[PDB]
Amino acid sequence: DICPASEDESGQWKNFRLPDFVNPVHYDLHVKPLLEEDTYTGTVSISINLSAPTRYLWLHLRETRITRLPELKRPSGDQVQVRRCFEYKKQEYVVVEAEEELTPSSGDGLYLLTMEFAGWLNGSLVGFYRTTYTENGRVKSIAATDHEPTDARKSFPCFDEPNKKATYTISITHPKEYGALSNMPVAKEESVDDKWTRTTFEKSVPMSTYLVCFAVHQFDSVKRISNSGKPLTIYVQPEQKHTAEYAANITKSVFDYFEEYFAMNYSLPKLDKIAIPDFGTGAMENWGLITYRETNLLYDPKESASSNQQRVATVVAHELVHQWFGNIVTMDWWEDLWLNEGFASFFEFLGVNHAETDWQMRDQMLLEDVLPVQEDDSLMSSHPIIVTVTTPDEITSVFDGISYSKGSSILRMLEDWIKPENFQKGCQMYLEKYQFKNAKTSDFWAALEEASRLPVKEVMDTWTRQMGYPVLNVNGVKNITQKRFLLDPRANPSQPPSDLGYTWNIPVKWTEDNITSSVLFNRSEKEGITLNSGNAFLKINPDHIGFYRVNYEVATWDSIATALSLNHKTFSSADRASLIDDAFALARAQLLDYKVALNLTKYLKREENFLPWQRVISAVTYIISMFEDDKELYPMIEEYFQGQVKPIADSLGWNDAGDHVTKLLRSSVLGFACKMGDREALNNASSLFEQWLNGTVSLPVNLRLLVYRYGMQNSGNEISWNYTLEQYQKTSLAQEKEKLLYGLASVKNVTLLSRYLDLLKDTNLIKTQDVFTVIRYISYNSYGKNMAWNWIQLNWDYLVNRYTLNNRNLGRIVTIAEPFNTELQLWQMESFFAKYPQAGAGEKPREQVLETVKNNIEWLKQHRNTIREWFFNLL
Ligand SMILES: *[C@@H]1O[C@H](CO)[C@@H](O[C@@H]2O[C@H](CO)[C@@H](O[C@@H]3O[C@H](CO)[C@@H](O)[C@H](O)[C@H]3NC(C)=O)[C@H](O)[C@H]2NC(C)=O)[C@H](O)[C@H]1NC(C)=O
Ligand SMILES: *[C@@H]1O[C@H](CO)[C@@H](O[C@@H]2O[C@H](CO)[C@@H](O[C@@H]3O[C@H](CO)[C@@H](O)[C@H](O)[C@H]3NC(C)=O)[C@H](O)[C@H]2NC(C)=O)[C@H](O)[C@H]1NC(C)=O
Ligand SMILES: *[C@@H]1O[C@H](CO)[C@@H](O[C@@H]2O[C@H](CO)[C@@H](O)[C@H](O)[C@H]2NC(C)=O)[C@H](O)[C@H]1NC(C)=O
Ligand SMILES: *[C@@H]1O[C@H](CO)[C@@H](O[C@@H]2O[C@H](CO)[C@@H](O)[C@H](O)[C@H]2NC(C)=O)[C@H](O)[C@H]1NC(C)=O
Ligand SMILES: *[C@@H]1O[C@H](CO)[C@@H](O[C@@H]2O[C@H](CO)[C@@H](O)[C@H](O)[C@H]2NC(C)=O)[C@H](O)[C@H]1NC(C)=O
Ligand SMILES: *[C@@H]1O[C@H](CO)[C@@H](O[C@@H]2O[C@H](CO)[C@@H](O)[C@H](O)[C@H]2NC(C)=O)[C@H](O)[C@H]1NC(C)=O
Ligand SMILES: *[C@@H]1O[C@H](CO)[C@@H](O)[C@H](O)[C@H]1NC(C)=O
Ligand SMILES: *[C@@H]1O[C@H](CO)[C@@H](O)[C@H](O)[C@H]1NC(C)=O
Ligand SMILES: N[C@@H](CC(=O)O)C(=O)O
Ligand SMILES: [Ca+2]
Ligand SMILES: [Zn+2]
Repeated sequence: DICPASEDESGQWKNFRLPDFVNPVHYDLHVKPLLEEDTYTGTVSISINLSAPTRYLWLHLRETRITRLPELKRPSGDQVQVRRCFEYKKQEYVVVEAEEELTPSSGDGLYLLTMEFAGWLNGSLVGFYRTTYTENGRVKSIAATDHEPTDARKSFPCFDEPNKKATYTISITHPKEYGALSNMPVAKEESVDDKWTRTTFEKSVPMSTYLVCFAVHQFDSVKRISNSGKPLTIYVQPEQKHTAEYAANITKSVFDYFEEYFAMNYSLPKLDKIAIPDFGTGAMENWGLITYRETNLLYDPKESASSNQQRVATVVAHELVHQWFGNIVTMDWWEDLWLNEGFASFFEFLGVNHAETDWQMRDQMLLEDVLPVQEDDSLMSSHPIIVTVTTPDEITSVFDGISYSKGSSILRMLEDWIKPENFQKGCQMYLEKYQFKNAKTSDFWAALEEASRLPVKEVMDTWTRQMGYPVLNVNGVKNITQKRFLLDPRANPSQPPSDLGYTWNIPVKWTEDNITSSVLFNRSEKEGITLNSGNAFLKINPDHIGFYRVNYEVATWDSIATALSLNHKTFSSADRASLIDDAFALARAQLLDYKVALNLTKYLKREENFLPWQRVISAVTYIISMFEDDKELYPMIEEYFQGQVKPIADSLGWNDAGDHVTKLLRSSVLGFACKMGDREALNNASSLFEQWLNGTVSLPVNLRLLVYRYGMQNSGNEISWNYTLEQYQKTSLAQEKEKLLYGLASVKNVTLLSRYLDLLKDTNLIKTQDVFTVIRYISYNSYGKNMAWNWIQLNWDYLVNRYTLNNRNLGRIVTIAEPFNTELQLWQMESFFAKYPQAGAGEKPREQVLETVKNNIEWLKQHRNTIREWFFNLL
């Protein structure tokens, strides 16, 4: 109404990107929430460095409206006359037009633009919003922001681009019962009424809009002091105060470690962490005020699993890395997002490894990031690490496996190639150089090239400017050639077009005889290279350190199987996992006969290590799901793999004994036993479940999930379903809540699963943050695979309206269709996608799940008989 929408394209505001010549220096931001009303108002003053003649000034704004006609100042101080304001929806701009036009800011003086705005706190988990929780029977409120990537513009009008760094002084007018937090410490608190307080924070260092954060809360706090002498506090509900302790410990330890590792001081005087009762992502690295989902921050040693403990530790560490990589140095544009996320996903393992020494964290990188993303990046519908993005939906989409996991994986290879010491120093120099500014990928290579003198740009560009990765083909034990690895054998290996033509500069490592050698495999060695006393066995890619797969000659693979059966310890735990992972991926890709891959599983009755079991289970889970409906194959696969885990499942038992990694092993090994239908394992689950239903017995923390799942699956009924639902409401610990939701999703009852799906529309029962988690759990249920799939179709309009097409999690929900493997199911998917063709942030996931389902159909056609023969002949 005041700044009406206009379809006027005839200006520079038609461009997706902000202009080069308008730059913010300082933001004066004031917001006043009306918490009980779900509204807020605010005014913002922005100091602007103008570089070119313009009759129009524009910046980002979404949903939140301008309420007063904005006022502009010249660097001299004079009021500039304003003809009109208008909104341009297509690119999310509010544009104001001066009568006349004005000239560049020449000296130390700047233009000043102030605008008045009003927005909503309800119906959303982005921008500035309010949510509730219960304390001593009273409903309490908390308000916070969440901006990454393009949501700062919902909170307040701003230049919402990562490279438009400005300095911030924030103030909030709030009721006095509430405290206020932001990026910086409190500077002054002044009484407005005897009811309202105005909290003003001290000036920030230069930072990006997406990092700007404020909150209004009535939380308690657990406190720690760094070696720097700076306060590190975690804000937490009084009820949950005891569960903030562990996160407090890790923050201390990892904060102290990183400041020392990066040779650079944390740029702010304090650091705060807070978990919002309803929060849309895992966690957010808002400088000095890191926000969390409760499951990623709050941990109870008496109730939470080792899995949960590691998750809290890892996310906290991840969030800390960002204080350096992301906050101090930011990417210039979202195309270089991996400079934030890859680095965070890499250093997270070093952080936690320092804090928890016997967790074998560096090895766990293989399970968490490397091997899972080698599945992703073997699809045609992957994308290069450096990604072209032209809409907010494309921007948000690239917060994915590639940015995080592949980013992490190629740094891991890079570090090993370049040696840790030099990698460390190179990172420090980069951090020194671009501090409080923005960097491109090219800048990071040059920094490490200064630190090692190795050809970093030349080599790392191949891993970064094209999607995918190579398989090394072994000829004659010693000759290797490279070829792009694709899961679909029919796919065109040259597509989509790449300047580098899908050949890589591969840093290659191998183990001769406990002795390690290194070679860079050059791109232009078109006919391959030869690996430098006379040998009978070459172990290529030790600990799967390089982002590629190795395909040995079939005779070699045969010998590996035999060697595993004789003495499996001949290979390290990591090497076993890697060989198993490669073989099964190769078999999946029709590059190795399945009988050869399956032969590697024969030794398993003697396997006792975490890493090989995890990758075995990953590979079997896929094969088993492809044959779910096959009454001939399934029992045979079940019978075999049941026999292979039985010894380790029996050996570890149903009890929380041993170190961290052992406890993780027990979880997944007992789970697989249950999955494979081991009567004794299932009876343990039922027995414990029955006891838990008696309402006193606290289950062993690392067995709970399994007990809820397989207990409910095997002996669940309405009475125990209702009980479980009550328990979920009653527990304060989010980590327990999440397990109970999985339990509820496990019942073998269409009526009860139907009730559960209906609860998704009930915001008093299922939090907005948990809807997609629940749908995904239900999709795992043998009945619910189809129910969840059908429910998202029937309720698509509802979900879009509730979340918007810009919601990443909504975009991704179609991946519940991944297990599909028939032409009928593919037709359903295509029909539904054609009916709702506006995919938003779901565009990539749609492409990916379609490719996956097409692959599944082909896979069945190619491999059913082969796999059938192997099992039939064996049993
Ligand atoms: C939870 O799972 C446990 C397995 O991990 C079950 O314990 C097993 O019960 C079996 C039957 O009671 C035993 O089988 C016997 O095994 C011995 C070999 O040591 C054989 O001689 C026998 O053929 C066989 N049956 C006999 C002699 O009647 C297992 O030995 C036993 N223990 C282990 C460690 O595997 C639990 O019963 C199960 N708990 C619940 C509540 O179901
Ligand atoms: C690598 O995988 C190979 C291919 O499956 C294995 O070789 C197969 O072993 C089976 C014995 O376990 C044989 O299958 C069947 O054996 C029964 C005996 O009970 C006979 O009746 C069947 O006739 C026979 N099947 C067929 C089709 O003849 C196979 O003889 C054999 N397959 C081949 C092609 O030789 C290897 O053992 C395995 N290598 C390892 C573990 O190192
Ligand atoms: C938050 O609540 C407000 C007010 O209830 C919502 O705006 C209303 O939307 C309904 C239904 O579309 C209309 O009938 C009302 O006239 C609107 N009220 C006002 C004051 O404009 C708003 O949609 C909610 N915000 C979000 C983001 O969902
Ligand atoms: C956080 O750190 C403290 C100290 O570093 C951990 O140690 C506890 O306190 C005493 C003495 O400090 C130790 O002897 C005990 O082993 C610890 N527990 C108890 C109950 O006293 C503490 O465990 C850490 N908090 C966690 C992991 O949540
Ligand atoms: C799934 O759960 C429903 C709900 O408990 C079961 O239906 C109940 O059946 C009993 C008798 O067996 C009746 O007394 C209840 O009134 C029924 N409830 C409802 C809502 O109809 C149903 O039997 C279960 N189905 C399976 C296959 O186990
Ligand atoms: C289990 O929980 C449900 C939900 O609270 C119970 O209540 C019935 O639920 C149906 C819908 O599923 C409603 O239409 C009925 O009005 C509810 N009946 C009431 C409130 O009395 C259900 O009765 C519970 N069953 C058991 C065995 O505890
Ligand atoms: C950096 O940290 C050191 C050691 O903790 C401290 O003494 C110093 O004040 C800091 N220097 C700067 C420039 O921030
Ligand atoms: C491997 O490559 C080298 C040099 O190109 C050649 O001498 C040798 O014959 C090749 N083949 C095998 C099986 O070693
Ligand atoms: N940066 C966030 C993602 C987001 O909030 O969009 C995370 O890593 O959890
Ligand atoms: Ca966000
Ligand atoms: Zn991150």
